[PDB]
Amino acid sequence: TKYNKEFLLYLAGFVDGDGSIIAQIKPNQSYKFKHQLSLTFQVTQKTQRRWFLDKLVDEIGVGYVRDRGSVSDYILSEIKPLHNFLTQLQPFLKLKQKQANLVLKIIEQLPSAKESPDKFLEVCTWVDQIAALNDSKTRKTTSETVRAV
Amino acid sequence: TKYNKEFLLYLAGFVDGDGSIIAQIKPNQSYKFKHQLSLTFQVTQKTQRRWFLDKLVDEIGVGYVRDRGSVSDYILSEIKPLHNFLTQLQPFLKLKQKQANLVLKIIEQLPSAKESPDKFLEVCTWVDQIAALNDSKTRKTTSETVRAV
DNA sequence: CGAAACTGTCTCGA
DNA sequence: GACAGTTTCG
DNA sequence: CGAAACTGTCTCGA
DNA sequence: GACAGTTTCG
Ligand SMILES: [Ca+2]
Ligand SMILES: [Ca+2]
Ligand SMILES: [Ca+2]
Repeated sequence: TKYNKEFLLYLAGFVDGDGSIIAQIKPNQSYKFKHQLSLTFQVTQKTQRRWFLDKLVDEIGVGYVRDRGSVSDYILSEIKPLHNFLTQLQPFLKLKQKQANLVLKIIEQLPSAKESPDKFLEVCTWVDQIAALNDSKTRKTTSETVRAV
Repeated sequence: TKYNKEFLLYLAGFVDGDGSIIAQIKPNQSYKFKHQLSLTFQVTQKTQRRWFLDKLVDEIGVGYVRDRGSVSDYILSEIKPLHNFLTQLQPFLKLKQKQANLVLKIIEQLPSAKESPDKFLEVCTWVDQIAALNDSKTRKTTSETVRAV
């Protein structure tokens, strides 16, 4: 699905302000290298304005709204739809464009990263770069912690 | 000056996210009715990203960046430039469009409001409406304060 | 006096 | 805003 | 095992 | 984010 340009321009601005482009390395035993690579695009907002987030679900056509008390979040983690959405939002981002590029880069190498432990490690390096660009304050698992395999 | 539409669309999203459209009644004895009507359009951002706010100064062509430690703000209070700017931005706002329109209405009434204590009081009630629309939490001076006066 | 800059800060809403 | 830790399903 | 949902929370950056 | 209070200066 191809999004409206004016919608993407406005959303890019809103994302640069209240959105988050997240890449995580989740320790999980059921996964090959004992870790799951997780990529998330989200937009946070006061629950009293949940209608704005619900609107994103309709406009983007995928994802959902999570409720966490007085705050809610629009969340999109499905890989294929994420790649399609971010590819279209990337040209308009100003503060988080680098993060969007790294996420797209990661997505495009996910298949081949699920083979070589070295390849996976490299991709985890890209995840570190995203965290370094965001205002990260509580990160634990890094490519270093993953190197313990 | 006429701003570029694609810039206005992105900025409208950024503002709805991290900006603020503010109207205030400031008690000050050097003024006619003992209060100054103050209007402000601002965009807040971590000082590390001050370059983004500086760019806004260059783009908008007026206003300035204030520094308050780890946080900084783009600030536009000059009335004429503010009216011109909000007039062009308001069509693209989704969360703060009402506040922008009330500010525009206030500006247009300023000359006239500087005459009738009753008219100045009315304009002050429009200030109250803007505050009600914002996520106001520390407000003190309202139209009621002004009328006691 | 009045337009606008300068400075400070509560309470979240990211 | 930006994570963390855990569970569900084909 | 991998994709994706579900649920909680630190520390600000608005 | 959204105010409050102070000071400058034409
Ligand atoms: Ca922000
Ligand atoms: Ca924000
Ligand atoms: Ca916001």
